[PDB]
Amino acid sequence: TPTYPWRDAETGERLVCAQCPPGTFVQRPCRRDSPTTCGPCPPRHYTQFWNYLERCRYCNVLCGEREEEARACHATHNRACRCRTGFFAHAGFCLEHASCPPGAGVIAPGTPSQNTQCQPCPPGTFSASSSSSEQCQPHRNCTALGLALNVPGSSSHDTLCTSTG
Amino acid sequence: TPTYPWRDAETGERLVCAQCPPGTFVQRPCRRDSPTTCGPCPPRHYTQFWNYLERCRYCNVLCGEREEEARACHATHNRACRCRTGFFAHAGFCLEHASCPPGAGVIAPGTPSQNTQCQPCPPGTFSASSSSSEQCQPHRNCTALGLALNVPGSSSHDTLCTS
Amino acid sequence: TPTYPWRDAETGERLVCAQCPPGTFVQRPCRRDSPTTCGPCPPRHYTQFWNYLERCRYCNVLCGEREEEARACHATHNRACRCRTGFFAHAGFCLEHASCPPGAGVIAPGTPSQNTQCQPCPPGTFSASSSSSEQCQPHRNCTALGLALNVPGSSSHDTLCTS
Amino acid sequence: TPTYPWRDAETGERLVCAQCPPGTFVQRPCRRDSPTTCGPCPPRHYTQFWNYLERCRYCNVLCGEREEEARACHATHNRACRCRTGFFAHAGFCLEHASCPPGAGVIAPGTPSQNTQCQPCPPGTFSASSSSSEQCQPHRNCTALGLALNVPGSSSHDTLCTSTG
Amino acid sequence: TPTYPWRDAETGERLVCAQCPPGTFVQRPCRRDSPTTCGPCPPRHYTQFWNYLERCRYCNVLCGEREEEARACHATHNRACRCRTGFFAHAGFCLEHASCPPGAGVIAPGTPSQNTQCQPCPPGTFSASSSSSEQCQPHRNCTALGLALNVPGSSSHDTLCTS
Amino acid sequence: TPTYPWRDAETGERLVCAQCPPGTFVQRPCRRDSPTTCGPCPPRHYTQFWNYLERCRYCNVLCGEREEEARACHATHNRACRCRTGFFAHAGFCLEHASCPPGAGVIAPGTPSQNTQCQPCPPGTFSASSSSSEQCQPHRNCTALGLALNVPGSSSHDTLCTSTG
Amino acid sequence: VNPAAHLTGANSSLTGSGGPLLWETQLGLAFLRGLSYHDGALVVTKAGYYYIYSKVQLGGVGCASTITHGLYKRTPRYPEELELLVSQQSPCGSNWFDSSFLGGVVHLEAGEEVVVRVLDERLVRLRDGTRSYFGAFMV
Amino acid sequence: VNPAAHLTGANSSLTGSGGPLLWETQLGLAFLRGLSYHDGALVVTKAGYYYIYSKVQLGGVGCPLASTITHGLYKRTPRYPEELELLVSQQSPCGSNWFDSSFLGGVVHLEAGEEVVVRVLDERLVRLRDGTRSYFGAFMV
Amino acid sequence: VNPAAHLTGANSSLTGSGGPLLWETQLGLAFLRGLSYHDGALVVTKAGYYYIYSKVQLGGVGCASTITHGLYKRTPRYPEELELLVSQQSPCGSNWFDSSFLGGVVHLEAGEEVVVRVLDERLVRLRDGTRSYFGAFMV
Amino acid sequence: VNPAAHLTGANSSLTGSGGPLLWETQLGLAFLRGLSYHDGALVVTKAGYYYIYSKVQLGGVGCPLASTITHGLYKRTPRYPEELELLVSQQSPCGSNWFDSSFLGGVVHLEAGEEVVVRVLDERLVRLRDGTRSYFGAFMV
Amino acid sequence: VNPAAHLTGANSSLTGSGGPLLWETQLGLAFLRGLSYHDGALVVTKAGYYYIYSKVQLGGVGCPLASTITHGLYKRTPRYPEELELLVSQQSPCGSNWFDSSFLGGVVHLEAGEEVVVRVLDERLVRLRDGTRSYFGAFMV
Amino acid sequence: VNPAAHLTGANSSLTGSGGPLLWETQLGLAFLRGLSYHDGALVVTKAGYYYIYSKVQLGGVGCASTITHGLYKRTPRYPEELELLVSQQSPCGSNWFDSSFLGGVVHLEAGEEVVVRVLDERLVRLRDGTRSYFGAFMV
Ligand SMILES: *[C@@H]1O[C@H](CO)[C@@H](O[C@@H]2O[C@H](CO)[C@@H](O[C@@H]3O[C@H](CO)[C@@H](O)[C@H](O[C@H]4O[C@H](CO)[C@@H](O)[C@H](O)[C@@H]4O)[C@@H]3O)[C@H](O)[C@H]2NC(C)=O)[C@H](O)[C@H]1NC(C)=O
Ligand SMILES: *[C@@H]1O[C@H](CO)[C@@H](O[C@@H]2O[C@H](CO)[C@@H](O[C@@H]3O[C@H](CO)[C@@H](O)[C@H](O[C@H]4O[C@H](CO)[C@@H](O)[C@H](O)[C@@H]4O)[C@@H]3O)[C@H](O)[C@H]2NC(C)=O)[C@H](O)[C@H]1NC(C)=O
Ligand SMILES: *[C@@H]1O[C@H](CO)[C@@H](O[C@@H]2O[C@H](CO)[C@@H](O)[C@H](O)[C@H]2NC(C)=O)[C@H](O)[C@H]1NC(C)=O
Ligand SMILES: *[C@@H]1O[C@H](CO)[C@@H](O[C@@H]2O[C@H](CO)[C@@H](O)[C@H](O)[C@H]2NC(C)=O)[C@H](O)[C@H]1NC(C)=O
Ligand SMILES: *[C@@H]1O[C@H](CO)[C@@H](O[C@@H]2O[C@H](CO)[C@@H](O)[C@H](O)[C@H]2NC(C)=O)[C@H](O)[C@H]1NC(C)=O
Ligand SMILES: [Mg+2]
Ligand SMILES: [Mg+2]
Ligand SMILES: [Mg+2]
Ligand SMILES: [Mg+2]
Ligand SMILES: [Mg+2]
Ligand SMILES: [Mg+2]
Repeated sequence: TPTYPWRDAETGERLVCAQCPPGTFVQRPCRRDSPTTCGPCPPRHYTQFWNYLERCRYCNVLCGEREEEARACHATHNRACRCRTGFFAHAGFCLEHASCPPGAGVIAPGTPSQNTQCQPCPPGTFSASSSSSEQCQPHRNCTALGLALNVPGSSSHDTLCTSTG
Repeated sequence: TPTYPWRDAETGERLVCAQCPPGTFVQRPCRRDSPTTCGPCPPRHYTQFWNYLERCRYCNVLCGEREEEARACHATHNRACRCRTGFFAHAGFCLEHASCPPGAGVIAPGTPSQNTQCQPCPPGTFSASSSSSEQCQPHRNCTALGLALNVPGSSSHDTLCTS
Repeated sequence: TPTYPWRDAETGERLVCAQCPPGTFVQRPCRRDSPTTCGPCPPRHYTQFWNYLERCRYCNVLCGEREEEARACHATHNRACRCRTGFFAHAGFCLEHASCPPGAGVIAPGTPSQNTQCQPCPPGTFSASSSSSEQCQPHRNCTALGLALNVPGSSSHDTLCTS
Repeated sequence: TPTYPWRDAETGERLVCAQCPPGTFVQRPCRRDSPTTCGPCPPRHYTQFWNYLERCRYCNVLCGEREEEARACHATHNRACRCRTGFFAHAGFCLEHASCPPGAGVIAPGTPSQNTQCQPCPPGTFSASSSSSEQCQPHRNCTALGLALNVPGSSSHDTLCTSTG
Repeated sequence: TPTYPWRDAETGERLVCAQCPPGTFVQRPCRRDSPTTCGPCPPRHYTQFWNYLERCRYCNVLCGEREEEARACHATHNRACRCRTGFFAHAGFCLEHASCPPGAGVIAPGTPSQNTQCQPCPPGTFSASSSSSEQCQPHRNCTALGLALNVPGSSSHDTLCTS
Repeated sequence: TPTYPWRDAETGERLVCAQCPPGTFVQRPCRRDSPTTCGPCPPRHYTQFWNYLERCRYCNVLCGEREEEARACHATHNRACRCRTGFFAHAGFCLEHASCPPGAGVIAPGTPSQNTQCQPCPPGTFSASSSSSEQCQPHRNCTALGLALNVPGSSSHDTLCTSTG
Repeated sequence: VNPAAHLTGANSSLTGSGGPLLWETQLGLAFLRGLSYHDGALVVTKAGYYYIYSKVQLGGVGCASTITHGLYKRTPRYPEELELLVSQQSPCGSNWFDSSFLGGVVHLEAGEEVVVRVLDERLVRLRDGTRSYFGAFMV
Repeated sequence: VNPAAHLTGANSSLTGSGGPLLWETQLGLAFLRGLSYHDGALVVTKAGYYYIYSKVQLGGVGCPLASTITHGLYKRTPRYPEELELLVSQQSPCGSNWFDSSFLGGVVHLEAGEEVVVRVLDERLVRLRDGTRSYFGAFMV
Repeated sequence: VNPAAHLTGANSSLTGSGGPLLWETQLGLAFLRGLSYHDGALVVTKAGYYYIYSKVQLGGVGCASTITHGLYKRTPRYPEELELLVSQQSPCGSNWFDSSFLGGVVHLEAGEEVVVRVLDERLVRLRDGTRSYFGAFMV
Repeated sequence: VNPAAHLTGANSSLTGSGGPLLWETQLGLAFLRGLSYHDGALVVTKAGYYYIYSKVQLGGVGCPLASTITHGLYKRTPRYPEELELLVSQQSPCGSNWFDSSFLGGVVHLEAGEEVVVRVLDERLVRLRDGTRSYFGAFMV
Repeated sequence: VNPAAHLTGANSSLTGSGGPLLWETQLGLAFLRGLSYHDGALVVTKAGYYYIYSKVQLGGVGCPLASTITHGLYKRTPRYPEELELLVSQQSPCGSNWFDSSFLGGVVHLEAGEEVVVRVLDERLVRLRDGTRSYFGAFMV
Repeated sequence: VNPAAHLTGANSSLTGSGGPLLWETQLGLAFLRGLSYHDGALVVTKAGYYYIYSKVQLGGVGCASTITHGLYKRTPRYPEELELLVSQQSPCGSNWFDSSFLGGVVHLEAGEEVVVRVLDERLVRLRDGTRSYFGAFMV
């Protein structure tokens, strides 16, 4: 249990007072016969460590329109923010999740920390839309369907078959 | 087993020949009597799907100095490339993995498709180095060591304690 | 009525034929005996000037999503385009009309050829809004209302008065 | 007529003094028996509203080399600037009026508030010069002139005719 | 005197003809009997090296408004260009020579290949002008004139002295 | 010898004291009967002119990693920096000397004040490398060597001859 | 009679579908001589080596920000397109224009088709059939 | 007691009204000593010369060409129905995403009852984070 | 004998007049085979389909800031030029270079002329007849 | 009486001479209290530590590559025939038309008779508007 | 005696340790009057409100996208094992070679024994020249 | 039988030597019909006028910063290359792509060779034989 020096005001003896734990602060210092009085941190304030503050640190962190509370102001921790759904964090900003264009598909959806991840559509697959969730899907397989090939596909348009063979 | 139309080259009636499977092509089309004859792809060539090509497709893909074969040429597929260790794919280029500067740490390591992801070190933690692997570590806990505080820590420096 | 030179296709002497007027073209050239015969332009085609074309010019101009026909195809002219309401023509593109930010007001509204023009609100005036129409208005006159001044105004906020 | 509170210095009675009108300021406050003495604003100063300043606001506005006085310092109004001829106002600067290149013509000359306005030359018209005043002019009309066409025109060069027909 | 292979145009045995010197070309190839005949380059043409061309190379190089002929067309060389006085060569363009702003002076003047070089005026020196020739001069020495100091100097203003 | 006014502290007479020369400062002012005592500038300080400082100016100039001392701190002059070898001075920075690409050659090597100077290789010469010292060199001359021409040269590759003629 | 063709940008050229571009084949400067057309493809009927070409005019405002413009073959012998000639441009480097031109000789058999694609199609600007086009001739 | 104050960026700082910014006056680092506050204005209670200052942290994604940001300190007096500009910066800092910071300090004479406020046009470019990046203060000299 | 031609950039190529560019027709790489030339225009004398082409080299310093490069037909049957193939580039995005290439097949009759224009002409940089040129051949 | 001053941008501010800027000293917001002024220099009459400050508003159209602007506060003493640099910024703010603002503050010790001036190279990039955007002041601490 | 200090950029300023910057405290323009210093921190010996300030001169060649520079003033107290942010700027000034300058001033209350330090991330972009371009000071108000 | 050829970008195309680019001549879309090849050059064996062409795909990260792409003739009659058709581009104006296309008709004799150069070669990006290529046909 860590300590801070003090002095009885009546006598003058050195004291070794106890510090206050996370979630509290020093409301009254120790005396010869009573220990340090630790107060609970009042709303909107905090202390996250063992400490001897005469007042708690303020929850100073503000969340923008594009952010929500990853953590609330609590007596043991400041508030903290992450980006809302639809957005990710680049360089202190919350940017919109990119869409993958036609010809390319999502390999990882975007998160609060990470942007949409796109590769170009590998052979035999396609994406025809700009989308931030559409993945490269496999071409209509005319031979598996027993049908005749009408127009071959590409990375951005599905293969077309006839309706017979 | 799918099929394609063919005229006999001298008789000229519609025949219905079988296609050739992936890894092969039409060495010789079908006729009156005999089925389609399918040869295998020569080296450096491919057919990924069922087909009636008279010549396999060429494995035309080239990997650059910062790429390696994610798939080799094969009878049934072209070569494909991904970035080497150290680089990631951004706009059809292999860029170097980022370093996270002091005061910020690695949450996700770089990979062939994704850059190193970083963040500010939250309270009670630090990173004192630009690095593409080093993460936000927690401050030395002076109290949990039976020591007094010397100099407080920051997002880029460890808290110090005294004897 | 102007004219053009022509050889007769079998006789080969210089004839001097009449051209065809705007909205028409030469269906059949003149000969020994008969004047030039002029047909009218088919749909989607034009001739704006006097001419001896064997086929009208095609109305080749295309209007984009942010454009409307400032002139339709007609026998005597091509189509032309201008920007739709909301956009103006800058470098062959239709850009959106600007908004004037707070502390500044509209002097000239946007049009198909010109962007919204703005200025700082001069003394004694205000605009509290980003807007592509809202202009610099004068401050509330506390004295001309038999009221005392509460909070003074600025280029972006109206002066306030008390009861 | 708006008012400001005051107090006779001899007696102590509350007074309701008159404010000074645009073009003046309070030189002497009112007293029990005389009204407020309004002074005329001295050169280089002004008051534009009813007021009780002990001194006029200064005409602080400065005009750059590219500007001239839209309004002079006057006792009822600060000085104000607009751009000189040749120039227009974009974003607090005075920029030079653009020229329209060859192939394009002036539809509106530039003003202090507005830049030159150009369209591309419509069919049957032209401009051959970079100019900030030359408009799209109509092509020499060879049929109206009774002359033979020599070389057709374009948006940037005039039609040429021969000298006969 | 080097040589080239030639077939005789009717006999067809390998002959070994002499090339033509710079400033000339092959008016007529060698044969059974006679040496190669070399004509001189017509105007506006050249051959810089020994050759067997049937036509001289054209002096194809053009100098622009900001360039002058560093070498004229000649029988033995093409034209070449350098920048006019006032400009220097940067990326195949002739840019204007720079001015050194106040507080800095010229150490090397501009030339056709090099821009004006500048530097901050060191202590005890000044330049009060933007100029592409004016250099860092030393401050007036008030003491070496039997005068007292009035106002001290700077990198952009001369030191002043009193009577 | 320039002077500064002073006053004897005992009597009160005006004095005309001597200033101190470059490399010194006033340690003691003059008196009626002794001249001004000039002290030598202590390490890391300087005076470059005649002067009456009570202390020398500090050698405040710092040299970056890309710089070395053009001049040392000396009692008569501040320190001064130029760029190290490999680097030149543009706009208060020390930039790396450019290399001339293939097809171009050094006409002047780079200095502390000046960047590498390149022209494009004139006819009959070449450079095949990016280099900050390689100059346009003349093509292998096959006729001077008595050998047959194999492949002609260019501004970026040397002419090749056979090994005979 | 040597096959040749030149198709021009048209009102319906951008379908927004991921498919090839469509073109005008008959009016104005557009024409077909010994080649056919079908839902955006030149269709070959005489086998041979062809110089093929295309130019697209591109434009926009500001900036996935790479544009591919390519010519691609279809054969009914294989269920996927073959890339023939391709460019990547990133010209957004407010307003911007840039043009992309492709030309090259390829061997085509009777029945094979060539088409043009641009990703993202959104960036193609039509004006009048002269800035975006697609053509070929046998050589 | 020499007057001083330092007011910090807060959740309600950006009203969008075209009025001046609001600030925190009591919590964390914010304080008033011999100055008062009202609707974003510091309110002078002791006549004299003050150094006033303000920093605002700006940032965005690209520019809208309206791409000039003004930051300024303005005085209000009850004797004149208009504000007086005191100290003002124009920045066009967006020359993808960007951050810039604008500082203003200077000394002005202020009478009791006069007020000072801080305006940024366009307000939407100010980025609040934690009270340490945008702020407004003064002290008497 | 199949008509063909290639004209090269020349000293006199930029007249500054708003007219077409002029070219060299005889010296160096320039030539005419079954086509004629006249104050900057190729003049056709054998009717047919022609692949026409042009490349201009562009350059400057900094930045009305859009450049058109185009090929245009004249016929004496109509008193205005017809646009055939055109590009807009805005490449000033200190020093800069950019090249514009146009090619396409068009039908030309005996007597019709083709020319090249650039607006603004000021931005064309001549060097040696290899960077700006204009040509055609029948197909 | 604690010395203070605040001098404002004025019509004659930019001499073009290579000398320091000139300022207004009496009108509108400009004032001297226990400091004097002479040819653009503030002139110290009471020895002590001063916080000095200056802001200049810069702007232009494009850059001339000479594209670095220095803004600085410089001291003059009669004991040494050269100026001493005190506080200095370099900005290259032009990275069409642009605006940037440069602020400088700090404490220095000044003797009676010493002077402080403000230099901007290149002077032509300073934009005067109304006395609130470029300025020069000090007060004793 | 009213406390004041002004510390200047020096050869050892950039430690690279992730710690705060170091400064000169005695030579040329640097001084301490009623403040102390220790390992880059100003150390308060007299409780009260201080205006603290810092300028750092930044510059480089291009950006590394890590292209945001933070400059800040941070408080240390012995009662809590973490630093408190006081005043902070973010700049992305590199929008070839560039220079920008960041200034910070404001008033904070400081007790005896508390300390203030200056951090720049990333430190490598700070350009020292002569002690006049990067600096750190304070004085009591 | 009309000479024609189309060579494609290949693995070995950038030698780094200052020499011309090399190409594939046989596999995939590459072919030779009445022309030959030799250490990067098309070699002519039938004299005539040829349309020649090349396209190189360029790319990089940031920025000597001018790129030349050119077609050049060799004849054994003269010990230096002749420039035929050339472009300068400065497209670095982080990632970037740009494509350069050159085409033009030149007269070539039996024995003459054409090659392609790019300075700096480093900036050429190969992908699959469709973005950088070199070809010709007689006209
Ligand atoms: C439509 O459906 C049919 C199914 O009816 C499908 O045919 C299959 O295609 C796949 C892909 O070409 C074939 O898979 C290959 O099989 C051979 C062995 O027979 C393997 O050698 C192949 O190679 C693998 O080898 C590498 C090791 O060096 C591995 O790294 C890599 O994973 C390779 O894939 C491969 O597995 C399969 O044989 C046929 N199936 C049949 C029954 O013929 C066709 O592809 C579908 N078409 C479309 C257009 O989607
Ligand atoms: C040289 O001079 C001759 C005059 O001798 C001139 O001929 C004229 O051209 C104009 C423009 O083509 C013609 O005007 C048209 O007339 C017809 C009716 O005859 C109208 O239908 C036309 O269309 C209008 O209709 C639209 C409604 O849907 C309107 O919105 C729009 O305004 C259209 O213009 C148009 O008015 C005119 O008929 C001829 N005149 C004669 C006498 O033939 C020629 O154009 C001049 N040439 C050059 C090169 O400048
Ligand atoms: C540092 O170490 C001490 C362990 O000795 C931690 O002490 C505990 O902190 C938690 C936090 O909520 C309290 O609930 C407990 O009361 C603490 N200890 C005891 C004895 O009960 C302290 O939290 C640690 N600090 C950290 C992890 O930041
Ligand atoms: C506000 O309203 C009052 C009207 O009651 C205006 O009073 C006049 O102001 C003009 C300005 O030159 C004076 O000449 C007149 O003397 C005023 N009133 C009277 C009673 O004579 C005042 O100007 C208005 N303020 C404005 C328009 O800004
Ligand atoms: C200014 O002029 C005087 C000449 O009257 C110079 O005086 C000499 O300065 C040098 C510098 O090292 C000293 O060693 C000499 O002692 C000086 N003079 C005498 C009388 O001995 C002075 O240096 C000049 N200042 C300059 C060039 O900056
Ligand atoms: Mg997609
Ligand atoms: Mg780190
Ligand atoms: Mg508004
Ligand atoms: Mg014009
Ligand atoms: Mg100078
Ligand atoms: Mg070299």
